[PDB]
Amino acid sequence: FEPKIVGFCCNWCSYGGADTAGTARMQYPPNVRIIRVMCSGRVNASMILKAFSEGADGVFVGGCHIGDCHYDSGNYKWKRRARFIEDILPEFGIDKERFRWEWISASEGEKFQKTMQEFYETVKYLGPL
Amino acid sequence: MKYLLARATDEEIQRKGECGGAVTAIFKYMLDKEVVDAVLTLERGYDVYDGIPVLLEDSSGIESTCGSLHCAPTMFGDLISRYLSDMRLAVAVKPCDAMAIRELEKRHQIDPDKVYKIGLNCGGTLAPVSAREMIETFYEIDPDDVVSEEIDRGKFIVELRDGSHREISIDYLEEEGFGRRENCQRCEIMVPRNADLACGNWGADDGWTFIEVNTERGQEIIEGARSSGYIEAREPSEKMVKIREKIENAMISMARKFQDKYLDEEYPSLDEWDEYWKRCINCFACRDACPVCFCRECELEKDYLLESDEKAPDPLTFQGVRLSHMGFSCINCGQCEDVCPMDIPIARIYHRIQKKYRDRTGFTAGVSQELPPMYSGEKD
Amino acid sequence: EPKIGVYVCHCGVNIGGVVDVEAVRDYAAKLPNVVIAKDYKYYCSDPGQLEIQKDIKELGINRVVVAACSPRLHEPTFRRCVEEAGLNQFLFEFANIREHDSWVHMDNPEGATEKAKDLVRMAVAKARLLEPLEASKVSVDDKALVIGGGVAGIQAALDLADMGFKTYMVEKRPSISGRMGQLDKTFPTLDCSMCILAPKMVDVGKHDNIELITYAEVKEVDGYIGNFKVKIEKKPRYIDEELCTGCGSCVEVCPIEMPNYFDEGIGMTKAVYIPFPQAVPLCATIDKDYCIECMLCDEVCERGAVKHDQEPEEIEIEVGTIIVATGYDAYDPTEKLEYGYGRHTNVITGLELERMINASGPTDGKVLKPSDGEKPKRVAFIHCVGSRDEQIGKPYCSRVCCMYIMKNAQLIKDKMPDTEVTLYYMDIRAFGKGFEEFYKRSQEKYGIKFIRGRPAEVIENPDLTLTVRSEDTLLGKVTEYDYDMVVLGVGLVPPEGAETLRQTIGLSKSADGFLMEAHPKLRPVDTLTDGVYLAGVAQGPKDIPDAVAQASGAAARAAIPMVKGEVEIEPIIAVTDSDVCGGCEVCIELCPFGAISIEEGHANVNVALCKGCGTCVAACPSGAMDQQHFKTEQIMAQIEAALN
Amino acid sequence: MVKHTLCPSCSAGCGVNIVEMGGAPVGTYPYRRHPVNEGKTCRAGRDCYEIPLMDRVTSPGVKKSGKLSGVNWDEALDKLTELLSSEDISILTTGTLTNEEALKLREIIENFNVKKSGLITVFPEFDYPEIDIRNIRDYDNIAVIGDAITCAPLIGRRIFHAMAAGAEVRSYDRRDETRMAVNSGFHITFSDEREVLNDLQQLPGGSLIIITPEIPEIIGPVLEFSSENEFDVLPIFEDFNTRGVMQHLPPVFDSVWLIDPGAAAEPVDVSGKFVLQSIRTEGLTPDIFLPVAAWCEKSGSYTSTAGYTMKLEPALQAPEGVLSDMEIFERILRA
Ligand SMILES: Cc1cc2nc3c(=O)[nH]c(=O)nc-3n(C[C@H](O)[C@H](O)[C@H](O)COP(=O)(O)OP(=O)(O)OC[C@H]3O[C@@H](n4cnc5c(N)ncnc54)[C@H](O)[C@@H]3O)c2cc1C
Ligand SMILES: Cc1cc2nc3c(=O)[nH]c(=O)nc-3n(C[C@H](O)[C@H](O)[C@H](O)COP(=O)(O)OP(=O)(O)OC[C@H]3O[C@@H](n4cnc5c(N)ncnc54)[C@H](O)[C@@H]3O)c2cc1C
Ligand code: SF4
Ligand code: SF4
Ligand code: SF4
Ligand code: SF4
Ligand code: SF4
Ligand code: SF4
Ligand code: SF4
Ligand code: SF4
Ligand code: SF4
Ligand code: SF4
Ligand code: SF4
Ligand code: FES
Repeated sequence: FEPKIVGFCCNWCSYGGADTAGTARMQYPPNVRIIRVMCSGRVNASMILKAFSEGADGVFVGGCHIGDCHYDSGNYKWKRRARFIEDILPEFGIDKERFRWEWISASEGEKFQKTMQEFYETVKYLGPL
Repeated sequence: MKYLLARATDEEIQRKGECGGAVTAIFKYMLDKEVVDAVLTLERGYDVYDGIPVLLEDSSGIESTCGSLHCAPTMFGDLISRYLSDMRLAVAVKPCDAMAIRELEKRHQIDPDKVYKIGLNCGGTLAPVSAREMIETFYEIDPDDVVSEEIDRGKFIVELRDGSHREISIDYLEEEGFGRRENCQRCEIMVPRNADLACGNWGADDGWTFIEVNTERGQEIIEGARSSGYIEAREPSEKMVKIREKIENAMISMARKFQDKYLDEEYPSLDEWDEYWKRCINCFACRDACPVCFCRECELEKDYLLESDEKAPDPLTFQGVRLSHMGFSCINCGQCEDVCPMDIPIARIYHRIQKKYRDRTGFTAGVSQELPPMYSGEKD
Repeated sequence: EPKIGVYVCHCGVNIGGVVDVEAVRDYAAKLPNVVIAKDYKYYCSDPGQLEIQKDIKELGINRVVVAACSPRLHEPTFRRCVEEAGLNQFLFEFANIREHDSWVHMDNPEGATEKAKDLVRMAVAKARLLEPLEASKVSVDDKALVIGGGVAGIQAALDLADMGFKTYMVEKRPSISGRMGQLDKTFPTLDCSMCILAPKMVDVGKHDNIELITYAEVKEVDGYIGNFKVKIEKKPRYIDEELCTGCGSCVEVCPIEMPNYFDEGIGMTKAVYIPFPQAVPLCATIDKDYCIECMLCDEVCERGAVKHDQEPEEIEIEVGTIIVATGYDAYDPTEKLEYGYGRHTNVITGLELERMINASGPTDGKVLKPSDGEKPKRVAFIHCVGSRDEQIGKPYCSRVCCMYIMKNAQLIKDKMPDTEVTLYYMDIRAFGKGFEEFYKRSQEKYGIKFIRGRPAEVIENPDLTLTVRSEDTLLGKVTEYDYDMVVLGVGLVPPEGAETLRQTIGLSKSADGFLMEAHPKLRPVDTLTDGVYLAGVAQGPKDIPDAVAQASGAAARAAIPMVKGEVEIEPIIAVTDSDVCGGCEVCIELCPFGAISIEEGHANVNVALCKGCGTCVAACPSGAMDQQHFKTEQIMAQIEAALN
Repeated sequence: MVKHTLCPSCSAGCGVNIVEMGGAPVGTYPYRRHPVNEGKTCRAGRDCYEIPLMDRVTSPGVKKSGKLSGVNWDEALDKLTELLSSEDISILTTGTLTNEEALKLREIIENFNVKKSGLITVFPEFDYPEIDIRNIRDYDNIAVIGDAITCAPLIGRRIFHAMAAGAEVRSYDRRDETRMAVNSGFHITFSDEREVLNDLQQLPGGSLIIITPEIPEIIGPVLEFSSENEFDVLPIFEDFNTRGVMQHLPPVFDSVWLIDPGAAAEPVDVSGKFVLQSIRTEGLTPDIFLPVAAWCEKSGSYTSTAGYTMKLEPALQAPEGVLSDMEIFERILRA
């Protein structure tokens, strides 16, 4: 079983973190597909619900660490939305382990690689949605 | 004056009034003295089970709007926001009506300056057809003979055309699948303190309305209505003001028990929810009836969300999206569940989600004057 | 109708080694709207850019997708390539198949190729819905406004005027100087303060590039960076500023006595007054709360400069940048009922002592007991009055009270060698340059006594001597010492009218009640409101050199936009559909840059202020707000392509 | 402002309140007191308030050269009387008149001698029982032919109630992915009506057959089978007052007078003159147009598929220049 994982990564840190992981040649499972946004404040529940309804077994969102946002507050709004989404998701049979949101800096290639490995293992253990 | 006991000075109004006719007298004063331009109230149709909204521009024949209609689970906020937005107005509101109007006012859909809220105590409402079936099954009478209805010592009680009263324990009826609406059993708010005035009978004698003045605007209403002699007032005993507090506390405790029942113990399982969501016909009646869903164009009808085929929508892109949009502002008014052609218990899930959000953040939908913390511009 | 050209880069063997580029190109060829799908070894080179340009020119391509490396590495390169080809730079999309696919899945060539196909599909899905966008240019006016005429405001105005920018300085008081003009000497050098300040005030007063508007307040501010329209209300002096010479004849003949604001409540003047001899402008002012219209000033004035019929004036200015340098007020310790300020006669604040010690102050430089006007034989100083105290909601340090307490103690000892001075402190914050040596010299040279302990109470005796009940925490014992005078080390608070100005400009305040900077570390003088900068104590308590450094920095930051003369805004900004906007306004407070306002019941995004984050777009329920180049439809298409 | 009325979008007798402001319909409000639906409506029921304003024509018209041109009421009435009295006319109506209007039109037909008359419907004349839909839940066995949920959602609601209370529901259709097919207990996709009849052979007496107009060919046989085997038949007609009109007129060309105040007529074949008596004329180019008052602008009664009759007062004022069908009929008779 190969899970289908959709990722949202902010342009400034979390996309940079994945790029840093790539430059260092750190290997993680090929399952994730990354969509680029300017800020994690661009992500809302509609995107996550669409990803889950279109067949995603897990959904990852990666933003800047709290205080590091390139737009100074976007990740705060995203964090609020993410907590509410964690409330909403189990009501429709989606284990909240399938929804992973993390703060990754542009230099944390190892953090990105480990997060991807653990998320892939978790989703694989959970099985098809 | 926090508390008063008021009643109309017109004999017709007090006779026809449920509780001394104070509310009708306030409306008549407000229209006569031009405080407001109109009054939005209910009015029975061809029977006590048929309460239709009416917008009165003058007080002539206002006594036809007197009395309480427990079988009218109406919402006024949606009507005030869709069509009556640029009118100075006075409206009779149950606590759910006031909650809807507050959620719409913090979203600038209703102007708080232009709307006067004479809220009513509410212990629950009933669906009319269900109420008639209940009266046929348990009271063993023809429903057309019922002239009035009230809930009290735990009892739905019916006045009759003959003139007698028939009483049945509401606990029995609600355990037999009847009685107040399920959202009304979970209702945590009984006095409308999110209104200008709060009128009830929980601390009043016969022929008087117990009024709690919540705002300075309510004080102006009461002063103007007494000075011109539309309403006569006296002050509750403070032995009465305590009986009312105890009754309200007991009601709120029972509401919490029913929340723990319907939202935890009798909450449908995931399989039962799948069975329910299979039924949805994508008619959007729940969205249309919801007072908090006011948008001119709805996102649920966009090409990337809307269900194209003539089949049940994916519960995520319909229900989860509406939840992410407004579930922190759900007032548990039950309109969505009321209008659903498929008999889906929408309000249960929406109220459960709102309760989780409130427990985490402490935001009370329809009570707090501020927007939810979700829309906070601080970095809290 | 979209006509997409896809270009897969080998990157030598970096991508092609793991990812089968030929198969990816073949797959891209079949995708709808894809007209051509090629592949070249190094698309980041003149040959590859020429190939892309040639297909744009020959095959009539309106959308370009490059499958390669990071947008963060080479997006500007390919945007420039396509724009030189004549295609809008925002009709180009990038797929990352090297850092995200080929360098991280070297063990799974099949998985890498499938992932590359998925990513190219997502890129094409986004490209199908792209639109052409043009960057906007916003003109920046080269005139500046400085609010506040203190040392920080004076420094900022002089720096901006010396850089060639026409400047307007607005000061609410009749004269410029601020609090620094009220001090006698400055720590840690005990230098004459007015004598260093006065030359700068005179320079400001006759600078050709400075328009000084004293006794005026900023009534309204509209617009944005480079385009500020400011309405200023010049209060009536009742004296002709052009004709008055400041001789002071009118002051001598005035029969009314009025308090002097410059003496902080211990000195008096007349209803017609000049705040101090070194005032700029040297002009008289009449206060009509005390004038009786006797007209003596009229018949004594030799220049006919008295105008009892004057009216408030309205000034409209257009500026590009605003520097707020409004300073501070001294804390009012009347609420600290235990210390008895306002009740006990011989309890005074530090600023009153500054005015008393000043040789041109009301007492002519003599420190006298307010009760009997005699020199105090024993003086106590109390630290942290109004600061570091949660009983009054002031949990911050005012940062200057320790040093000015020690300075005033040293000045008292210099004036009166035999006087005994004691300081009651919690911590001695002598952190600045030469401050620790100042601290030591307070003891070694002048013999000032230091008691570590926050006094519990100050009690007035029948003879008006003051007993300070306090623990000596280092002796570990309660002490009750008597003093002829007690001075309170009052802290710094935002001035009166700070909130009105803050709402007028639209700024945000920090927890301590002062104005908030854009970034605490790297942007100390900037604000999230573009074109507005903070200088001096307006941003928070500090001493004169810190305020001067901040004022010069604010001048530099303000000059940068005015030097440029224009600002370029990338068109990834948010846009509102007025047909769908319900006017709910829940998006307004989510913009950290204040780019969203409400006009005619609909939300409007200011093009010049939007940074393109997309938070408001994600917050809008109905979808009336959308971000260019990151529209909801485009992201949904990318999600669908990624999963299907 | 808020006035009771009946939803005209299908045969189910759902009630709705129309909100009126300034003399025009502006929205809808739940009609909770109505026993058919209890304030529940499908999307069609919540958009009905726009029917009186959608492409409304309020002036009698006549076919001048090429295009329709306005004339007065007397001229159009007289020139319709011409065709009625002299040459020939076939009078066709949809289930959109009131019962009283249906009776008046039946009087017109016999007097002026119309050989061809009736109601446009695929159902036959049957001894349809009165079946209050509230009682649908009581039936032990229910068979459904067609997509009952999609045709009338608020009767599919009662089918769901019946399934909840243990009733065994079977659905028959030519399609395999439909709401009724999806949700019913057992579904059979058939290509021969014989299979449907053989499956109905096992239905006990008193069972309920709910038949929609989706398959017109099997209506005739099934009704026959329901008469032999003692079943209760619930038809789902096409128009809101099909059952009420059926009483006064039988289920029905050269020259047609088509009366459809509801604009619910699927296009029919006309060879000669075309006299249209409707509310909007967008679809065709009638020889003469007779604008009438809408469903909700009339006094009269309507019967739903189940048989629930509902007397109604005008919820809206008819636009100036139009007449109720009965006024036109009385003018035709008396003129
Ligand atoms: C459904 C319902 C439940 C109530 N439950 C309680 C309760 O548990 N405890 C309590 O103390 N009081 C309750 N009340 C209020 C009670 O009837 C008071 O005696 C009365 O409101 C006091 O004002 P009055 O009698 O002078 O008003 P009246 O002169 O009788 O005027 C009442 C006005 O309320 C309007 N109105 C607004 N919404 C409704 C509605 N949904 N149904 C009917 N009329 C409506 C009427 O049209 C009328 O204009 C309830 C009222 C309603 C409508
Ligand atoms: C008792 C005492 C002793 C001190 N001793 C020393 C010392 O020895 N050495 C040292 O380095 N520092 C000392 N300081 C600190 C020093 O005073 C400050 O660092 C400095 O004065 C800050 O200058 P500023 O221009 O930021 O503010 P301010 O000096 O307060 O000037 C602000 C100016 O803005 C004006 N203004 C305010 N609001 C408005 C408005 N709405 N519109 C227009 N104008 C407005 C004010 O009237 C004033 O002209 C001392 C402070 C105190 C209280
Ligand atoms: S939800 Fe609450 S306020 Fe509304 S009718 Fe029910 S009990 Fe009354
Ligand atoms: S979701 Fe349902 S219960 Fe909640 S406010 Fe909307 S209609 Fe009322
Ligand atoms: S579902 Fe969302 S967009 Fe639609 S009306 Fe409700 S809040 Fe508005
Ligand atoms: S009202 Fe019921 S059937 Fe209609 S869309 Fe909402 S949940 Fe679905
Ligand atoms: S575009 Fe990127 S992957 Fe291709 S050759 Fe240039 S640097 Fe290498
Ligand atoms: S007119 Fe006023 S300011 Fe002038 S001398 Fe008289 S009191 Fe003083
Ligand atoms: S008003 Fe005249 S007298 Fe007074 S200070 Fe000015 S110049 Fe001198
Ligand atoms: S600087 Fe010294 S006296 Fe002033 S608040 Fe800080 S610790 Fe207290
Ligand atoms: S853009 Fe959206 S959130 Fe902002 S005011 Fe308009 S409708 Fe409300
Ligand atoms: S996209 Fe971001 S920066 Fe632009 S207006 Fe919206 S919140 Fe402000
Ligand atoms: S089921 Fe039929 S009658 Fe009822 S609301 Fe829907 S379309 Fe109208
Ligand atoms: S920029 Fe990455 S979270 Fe705001």
